[PDB]
Amino acid sequence: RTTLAYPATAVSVAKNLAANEPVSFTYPDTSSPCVAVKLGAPVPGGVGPDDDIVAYSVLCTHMGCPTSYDSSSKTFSCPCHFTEFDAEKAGQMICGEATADLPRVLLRYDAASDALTAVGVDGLIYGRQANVI
Amino acid sequence: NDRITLPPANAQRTNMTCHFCIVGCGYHVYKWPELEEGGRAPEQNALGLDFRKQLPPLAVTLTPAMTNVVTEHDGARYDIMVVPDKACVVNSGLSSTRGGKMASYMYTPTGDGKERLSAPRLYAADEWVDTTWDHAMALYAGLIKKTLDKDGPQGVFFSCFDHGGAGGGFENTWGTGKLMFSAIQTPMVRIHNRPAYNSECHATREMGIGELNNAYEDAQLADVIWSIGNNPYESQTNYFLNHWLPNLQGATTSKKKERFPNENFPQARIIFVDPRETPSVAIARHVAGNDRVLHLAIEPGTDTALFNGLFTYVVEQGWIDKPFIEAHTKGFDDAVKTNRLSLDECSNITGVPVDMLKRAAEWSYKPKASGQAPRTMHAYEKGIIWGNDNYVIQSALLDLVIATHNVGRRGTGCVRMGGHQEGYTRPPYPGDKKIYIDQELIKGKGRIMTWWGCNNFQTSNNAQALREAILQRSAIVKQAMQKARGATTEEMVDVIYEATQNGGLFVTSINLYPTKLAEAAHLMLPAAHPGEMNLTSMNGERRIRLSEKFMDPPGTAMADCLIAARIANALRDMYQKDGKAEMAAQFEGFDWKTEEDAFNDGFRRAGQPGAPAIDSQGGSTGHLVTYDRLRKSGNNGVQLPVVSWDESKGLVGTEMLYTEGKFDTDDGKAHFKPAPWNGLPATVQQQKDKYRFWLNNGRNNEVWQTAYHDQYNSLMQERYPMAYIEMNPDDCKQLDVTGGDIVEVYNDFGSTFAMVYPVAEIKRGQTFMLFGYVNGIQGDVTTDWTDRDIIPYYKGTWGDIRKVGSMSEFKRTVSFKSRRFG
Ligand SMILES: Nc1nc2c(c(=O)[nH]1)N[C@H]1C(S)=C(S)[C@@H](COP(=O)(O)OP(=O)(O)OC[C@H]3O[C@@H](n4cnc5c(=O)[nH]c(N)nc54)[C@H](O)[C@@H]3O)O[C@H]1N2
Ligand SMILES: Nc1nc2c(c(=O)[nH]1)N[C@H]1C(S)=C(S)[C@@H](COP(=O)(O)OP(=O)(O)OC[C@H]3O[C@@H](n4cnc5c(=O)[nH]c(N)nc54)[C@H](O)[C@@H]3O)O[C@H]1N2
Ligand code: F3S
Ligand code: FES
Ligand SMILES: [Ca+2]
Ligand SMILES: [Ca+2]
Ligand SMILES: [Hg+2]
Ligand SMILES: [Hg+2]
Ligand SMILES: [Hg+2]
Ligand SMILES: [Mo+4]
Ligand SMILES: [O]
Repeated sequence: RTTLAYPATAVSVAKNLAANEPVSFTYPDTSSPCVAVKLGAPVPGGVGPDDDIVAYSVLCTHMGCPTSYDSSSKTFSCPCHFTEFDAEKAGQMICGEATADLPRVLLRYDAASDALTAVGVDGLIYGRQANVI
Repeated sequence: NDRITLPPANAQRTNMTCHFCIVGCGYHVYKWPELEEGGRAPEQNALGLDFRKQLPPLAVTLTPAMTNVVTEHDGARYDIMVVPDKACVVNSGLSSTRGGKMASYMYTPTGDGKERLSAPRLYAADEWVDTTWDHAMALYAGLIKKTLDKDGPQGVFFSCFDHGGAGGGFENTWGTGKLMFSAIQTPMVRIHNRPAYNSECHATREMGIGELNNAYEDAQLADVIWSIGNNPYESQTNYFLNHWLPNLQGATTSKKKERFPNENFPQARIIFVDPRETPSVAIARHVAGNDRVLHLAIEPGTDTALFNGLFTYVVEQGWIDKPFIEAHTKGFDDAVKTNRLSLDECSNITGVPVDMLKRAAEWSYKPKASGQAPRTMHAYEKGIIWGNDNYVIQSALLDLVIATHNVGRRGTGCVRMGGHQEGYTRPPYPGDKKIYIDQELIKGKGRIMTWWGCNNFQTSNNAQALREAILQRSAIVKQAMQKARGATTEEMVDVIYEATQNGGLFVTSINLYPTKLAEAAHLMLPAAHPGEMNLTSMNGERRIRLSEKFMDPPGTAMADCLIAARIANALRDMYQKDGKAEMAAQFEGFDWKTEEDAFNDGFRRAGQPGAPAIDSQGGSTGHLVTYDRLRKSGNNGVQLPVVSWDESKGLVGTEMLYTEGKFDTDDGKAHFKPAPWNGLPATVQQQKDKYRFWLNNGRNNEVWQTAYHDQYNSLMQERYPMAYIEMNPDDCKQLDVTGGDIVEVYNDFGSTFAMVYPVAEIKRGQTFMLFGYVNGIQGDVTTDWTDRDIIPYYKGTWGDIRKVGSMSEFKRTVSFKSRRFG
């Protein structure tokens, strides 16, 4: 096999998420903190009925400090060397010292159950040799 | 992808200084066979890190962009990993976003370096084709010989790097310098970033103070740091992060108290002199709090008035070191008279409130309670170097610094923050006149022009007038070559020479890539960068290190000093065969097989018995340095000047200059200079009176220079598809433009384009546009104005803005969110 074996991890149902209110969860294991957020307005790659739910690993890709979500700017901010990533542009680094965008947690949205499930990661999570240890 | 190949425990590791900015962060390059890999257990990989479980924050800097797979000339493939060195005192393991991409910017046939020049390229009248090195040399040396023979050196022009790091360095500056100055002997030479053969630091040097006079450790020991015309978080990242921030955070207080037991050390403070509120000001406030930061948001071009006001005030308050002035300086009383300016007039001119001027002076110069003057490091860069009259601004600033004894004491210094690294060893410039090269080319002078390690189409001031003229003169040479058939090299040399007698100019570019210069060049030669060759250079605290070769250059690309040797030897042989012995002798001294030969011949011969005149940043003890000794020193290298060398102590250097008050002048004293305040130059004032916006310009943290590598990187092109212009939101609203729209920026000097980037921090009537980029060149609107030594006021221009329209794809894909952390 050429692919890693990512778990399928239930996050919540989409209707339970409040606009711009982040949900913390771990994926693909408990040492990998992530945040999902229903942004309120559609963005490329967002899922759910309004194509606005996205999720990311929150460990800064520069040196791994946990980033914080800023609701007023819809960005993730790293306090260590000041990098900031855009949650509305697939983790695009706005300014900073990292050489990779914030890793995106791929979500599946199932209309039959309303469930949001984390099923993969695009980008390499800080501090590991492969996304799945 | 979603995984990385770890270096095996026994992987080859070599030292590499960052290719890019002045800081000169230390890195390691791991190289190992493609099909091998290290294990996750710490003792089974070369990083010594445990990848069997999640690593903690700050444990490593490692992403896929820091890795690559290279293919050697023998066809063997090797994994490479270029990561920062935790033990290097400069960066302590930090990597900026620019140096972190080094593995990605190494040459590979399929990656970001796919388009590296790997063979001589010739524009054969009406098409680009490859050509052989022998032919390129017969043509190039042929034109140089014909021009020397008929016109003399005045017909041979060059614009060449004079810097360190990649595309510079002691080997390369010596090679090119020996060739242009000692062999060809032409005075028609400009430098990569300024249009004449001059210095960015004539005033400070004449006053006796070399611009890199301290250690980065001095930023840790200072009570106050001034950052003047400088955005260090973005432009000297790791010096700001590893040395300035720890001081603001209080992590260096115990060091200060340990060195100076009877001295008070208040919490450190920082003062920014910059018309613009930058990411550096924002971070300083975040870290130190607003009350420990002063942003002197001066009116553009008013630095001289600011410093004259501060100098007048500290003299009136007695906040100067009178014993130091009396024992180690000359010219103080005259400077007090010539530079007199009240705080009220200073405030009126600069726009800075009188209370803030007084607060800056109190924090910086008023004696601490324990008696000593604060240790105030005055750091400056291009906001004043390319400011309103470089010579006068520096005269004003250094007067203030000298009077307050802020050179020579630990925790102080009045230093350039730097651009590229430094690595200068050259013969003296063969002329007595200051020649504005771009103006001479625009006026039709010269037969051949060589851009070497630079791209003035994107970086000259008044760039539009330069490109207009060069494209037209180049076209004349192409049209003349179009008439030929079956012409030997010799006949083509005459055809081209005759075209140059009719307005034409033969253009050559020696570079890593085609660049926009390819729109006019007739010949392009492939060069090699650090890692494809050995290279020495020093950083902003004079720390010289060796970057080690670890891979082959693409195709036939070659170190610049070796291209210079190839040219010199081609010309020597041509003169020998033409029976011109005296001319041939001028080209002796280039029997070099490797770049180390250029190091031995230039840097290591400075001041030695029997050597010719050599201007070297290594000075007369440079011979103590050798590649083997630098290698043993690791990425810590040695701070120049070297004091000694022996097997037991290794190289021993110098941390700070002028600690005994012995300055670099006739009498050993620092010299005060007059600094008249003249307002903006008339050329710039005319644009300001006619147009609405101040067109400030400069660096973006993620983009490196002319984006020669970045233009090929998918993440960089997604984030910055076009040069951007920061605009005040009220100004944007009035003009009906928002993030992602494209505007024309123009004035009497030129017209260019940028994507709008609304920034709340920008002042009304002011803007800031990314300089030297590959899509929307900022320099087209800079003026031709230069100071007395031909230093341009690049930061001094005004123009109007016209909406083109909404670039829907930029709106869909580019973030226009704040780059100021807050
Ligand atoms: N408006 C405005 N203009 C400015 C400035 C500004 O602030 N505002 N800044 C000025 C300053 S400070 C500078 S430094 C200049 C920069 O002006 P340039 O020197 O023209 O720009 P760089 O991108 O540094 O150019 C380096 C070139 O050398 C090539 N190169 C890289 N490595 C090598 C190598 O090993 N060998 C060779 N032969 N070529 C190599 C690169 O591909 C690139 O084309 O711009 C100046 N222009
Ligand atoms: N990220 C990155 N870093 C780099 C480079 C790069 O391309 N990218 N280039 C390197 C090079 S070659 C250089 S030269 C340095 C440049 O380093 P800096 O000089 O620090 O950078 P700039 O952005 O050119 O200009 C610095 C500041 O000058 C201010 N300024 C403009 N006009 C004035 C004025 O009249 N007075 C004053 N006091 N300030 C003014 C601008 O607002 C700007 O913030 O950066 C080096 N490091
Ligand atoms: S990584 Fe490179 S770009 Fe400057 S801050 Fe360090 S030398
Ligand atoms: S660890 Fe996030 S900016 Fe360095
Ligand atoms: Ca133009
Ligand atoms: Ca913010
Ligand atoms: Hg200077
Ligand atoms: Hg706007
Ligand atoms: Hg920033
Ligand atoms: Mo520069
Ligand atoms: O520079």
